[PDB]
Amino acid sequence: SGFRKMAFPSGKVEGCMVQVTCGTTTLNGLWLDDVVYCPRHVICTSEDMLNPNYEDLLIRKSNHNFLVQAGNVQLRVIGHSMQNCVLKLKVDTANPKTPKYKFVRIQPGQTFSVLACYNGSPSGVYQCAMRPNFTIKGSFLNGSCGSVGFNIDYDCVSFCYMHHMELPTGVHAGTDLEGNFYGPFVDRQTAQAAGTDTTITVNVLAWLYAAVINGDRWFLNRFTTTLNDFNLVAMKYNYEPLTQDHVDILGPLSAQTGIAVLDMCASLKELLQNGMNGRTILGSALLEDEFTPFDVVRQCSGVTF
Amino acid sequence: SGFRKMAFPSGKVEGCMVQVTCGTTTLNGLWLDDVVYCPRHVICTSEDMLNPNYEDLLIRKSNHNFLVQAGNVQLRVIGHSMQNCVLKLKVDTANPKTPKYKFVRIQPGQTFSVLACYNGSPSGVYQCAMRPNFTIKGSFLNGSCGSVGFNIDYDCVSFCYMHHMELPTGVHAGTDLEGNFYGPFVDRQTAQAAGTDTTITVNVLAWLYAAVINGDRWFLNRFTTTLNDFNLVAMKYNYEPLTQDHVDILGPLSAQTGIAVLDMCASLKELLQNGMNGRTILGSALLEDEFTPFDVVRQCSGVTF
Ligand SMILES: *[C@H](Cl)C(=O)N(c1ccc(-c2ccccc2)cc1)[C@@H](C(=O)N[C@@H](C)c1ccccc1)c1cccnc1
Ligand SMILES: *[C@H](Cl)C(=O)N(c1ccc(-c2ccccc2)cc1)[C@@H](C(=O)N[C@@H](C)c1ccccc1)c1cccnc1
Repeated sequence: SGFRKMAFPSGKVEGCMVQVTCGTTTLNGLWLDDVVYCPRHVICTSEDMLNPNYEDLLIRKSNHNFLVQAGNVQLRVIGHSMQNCVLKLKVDTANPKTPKYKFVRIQPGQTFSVLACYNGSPSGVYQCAMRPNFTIKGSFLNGSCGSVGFNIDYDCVSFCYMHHMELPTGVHAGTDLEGNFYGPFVDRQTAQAAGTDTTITVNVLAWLYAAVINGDRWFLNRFTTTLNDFNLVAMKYNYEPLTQDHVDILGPLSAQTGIAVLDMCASLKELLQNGMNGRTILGSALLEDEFTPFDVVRQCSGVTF
Repeated sequence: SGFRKMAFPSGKVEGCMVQVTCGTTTLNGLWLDDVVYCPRHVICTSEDMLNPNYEDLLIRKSNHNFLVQAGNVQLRVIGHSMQNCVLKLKVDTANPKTPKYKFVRIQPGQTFSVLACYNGSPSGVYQCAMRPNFTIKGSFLNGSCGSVGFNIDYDCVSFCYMHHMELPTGVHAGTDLEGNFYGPFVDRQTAQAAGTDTTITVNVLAWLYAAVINGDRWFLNRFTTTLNDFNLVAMKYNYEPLTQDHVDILGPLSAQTGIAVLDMCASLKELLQNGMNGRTILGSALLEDEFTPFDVVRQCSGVTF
């Protein structure tokens, strides 16, 4: 086996993607049971971008102002409400394709699969991670808003993200499916700064385990260290602090490789201080923080869905 | 928009994945119309690996020796034949989920989405490329054989690859859907060498265009060059020769960025001779040859399916 950025299969989420129009504004919705979820900025116009009062704009709006197309079949809107930054369009028909599902607020460092969508039509799927500045580094164009992030455990889709906007820096902001934004971002045309983005320490260590398990082991050295002393070095290279929970979570990988977590910390510390010398690990000249310990175990144990 | 390794949505291929058993041997099949395709090495045992005579082994085999499970529903095998290195199991039921489809022999340098499968169940999807040594650098474990590679154009799935084996080097070999292997590899337990793997020049230039279009433009320089003179440098760094077809194919990207192909060749030549200095392009410290000019235009123009 090699090691790739691997998304979950996207079949169960394709059957939930719908087109939502209002005015000239067409973005993607998510149709679960008899409710279609999308970003509320659908109700905004060219003028209202700097300072929209969404409450006022939604007073001007009725069910018929909302065009839901699932493929060619138009859906009758019989209900509309505002949950934080998402619009909930109650429709006449329950999505027959509705999979078993949950909404989850994921933590910074967690990853998910994005099914990038245009006009309610899936174009593509890729894996990415909730950066520690609560931004995501996705691949989104004009029309992508409403595209969703998700994980699949057992038979159940956990929706964790809905895409709302690109920031000045060309990185992406969105909400969970209760429409609370990840991070400090608002759905306004306003100067907003994503903060310092820091490396996901525990994820890099997952990747080093992945590299070892693939027989890619040059960076392993003769040294160990302490959390406290590794954390001193991490903080210098803008790496997130490693907790004892983080160490506990790397257990399965520790056990499977016979390499103690704190040894691997020593290998990481050396790589940070010395760089890689133009060498590569799992075919990359940089250190990869977008694989969790779970992703590694799934990809390296072979979990199916 | 950013730039990611982006697979096609995998919904239409999930509904085609089935489990094929024979003896202790369980691998994945592909169920199109009333025919289930899988690797013929399913009919082999622990002993027959060094030198199997597949013709002889298939004489010992009858329809009932083949267990096709689509989910929990078992399928009645009423037919079996050997097409090069693939087994064609004629079954009683036409797959109702069968999408519009084609089988294609793709060229070296072309890319596709792999839906990695275990026990007839999709685990994951990722993009990769037919290397110029006709190997692929995938993420496959024990049980993955029968997993397929594909592209989606319009509404039509083009199956291009079926996974058969991992080589000594941990890279992957397989066939098209008429069971002709890509490259010189045989479905035997024998010493087999994948040859020199060379960089896909035209794909790197697609990526440089992608980087520019994302506003990532440091490596652009004041120089131009000729094919002949760029090709002299490529061949030194084990880069595939660039043809005039390759230049023609980079047209849309040339036109969209206002940067002449041969200027970009000069930028590439400099990067090869000087390295990157610890700098990155589209968030990578290496040069990426697994995006075609099409992949870039899809991801950077926003094509849907
Ligand atoms: C949505 Cl289809 C879209 O592609 N946008 C976009 C997002 C949000 C709004 C908006 C928000 C509040 C009130 C009115 C309108 C409009 C469009 C593109 C986008 O996000 N552009 C950024 C620059 C933007 C930020 C803040 C306000 C307006 C625009 C877009 C482009 C590429 C990738 N994702 C999103
Ligand atoms: C298929 Cl599920 C599988 O995972 N294999 C595998 C492939 C081919 C054969 C085989 C071929 C001809 C006759 C008998 C048996 C058996 C198993 C794993 C694999 O390919 N192992 C390599 C080392 C192998 C090569 C040649 C002959 C036998 C084995 C495998 C493991 C990980 C990823 N992909 C495949």
